[PDB]
Amino acid sequence: ALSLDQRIQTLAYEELNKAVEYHQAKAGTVVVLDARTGEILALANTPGRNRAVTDMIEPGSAIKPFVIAKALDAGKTDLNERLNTQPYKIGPSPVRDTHVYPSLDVRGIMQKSSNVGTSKLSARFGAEEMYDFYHELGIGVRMHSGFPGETAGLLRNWRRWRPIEQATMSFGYGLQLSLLQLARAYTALTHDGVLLPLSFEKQAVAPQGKRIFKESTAREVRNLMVSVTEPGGTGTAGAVDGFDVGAKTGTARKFVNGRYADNKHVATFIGFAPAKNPRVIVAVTIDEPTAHGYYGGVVAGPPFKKIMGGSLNILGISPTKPLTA
Repeated sequence: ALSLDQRIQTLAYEELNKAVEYHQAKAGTVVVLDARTGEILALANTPGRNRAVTDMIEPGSAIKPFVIAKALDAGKTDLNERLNTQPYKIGPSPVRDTHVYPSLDVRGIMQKSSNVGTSKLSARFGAEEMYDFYHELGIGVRMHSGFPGETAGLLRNWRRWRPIEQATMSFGYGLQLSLLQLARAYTALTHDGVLLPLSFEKQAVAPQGKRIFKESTAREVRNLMVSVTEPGGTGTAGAVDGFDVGAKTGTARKFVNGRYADNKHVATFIGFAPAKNPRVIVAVTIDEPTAHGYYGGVVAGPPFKKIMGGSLNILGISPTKPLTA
């Protein structure tokens, strides 16, 4: 009794391969989950290996919602604090955003994808604490999917970390996980603070998961993530008619020839809807887009929008606001 929904799988596979063609990308992957049970509704790749489970990627900015959640959960920040987000350096390493934002509140940090803001929240925790937190999200912990070629991913031992590393981990450098592991982590935000195991089998009742955040934290973070798909956000291309969508964009520089490249990227878009009471998670990654943009929002947003809107329809979920399209 497989959890796969054939209509969603077909939609995912078609929209993924079309986006990869349109952006003249090298490859891509899509994961669709039930946001309340962790059932895997669709898993699609471009021709070749099962990259969704086999390929380790850097999460990039798709890790930031968890850093922000953890800071709010532990009371290290709140919705009122405006953080100084001026860029800075440690030795040769910069910690900088796409623009110089003099200050942002936590909403802004999410909305604009501020690396500086995220790093400062992370810096409020000790190294070992952050290491255990990344491990609790499942980073470095094998999925045991049943598929061959699956690895655990990479979480470097905290005793080894240089001063800069905790900072750069907070915007997704140096950690490695599969798209499936990353999609799994988002269940802690959608299932009210409780991380789910994921399953290829239909579930009559949500498995027991593991609490990572307070319900209230997860609820506030989901609302912050709606800012990503609204005007002002990095992810407006992923907005879905009739629904509020909480999402996060990511754009990761590819590490090639012992060097992070200036113009070779992995584009990611992960989101859930309905934002207040989510039922579906869709996670999209596009490797090396070379036409019509390279950022997560512009490249992976449009297929996210079609896969999410279509999935909501297939599952019979009612729009939460009037339609306009």
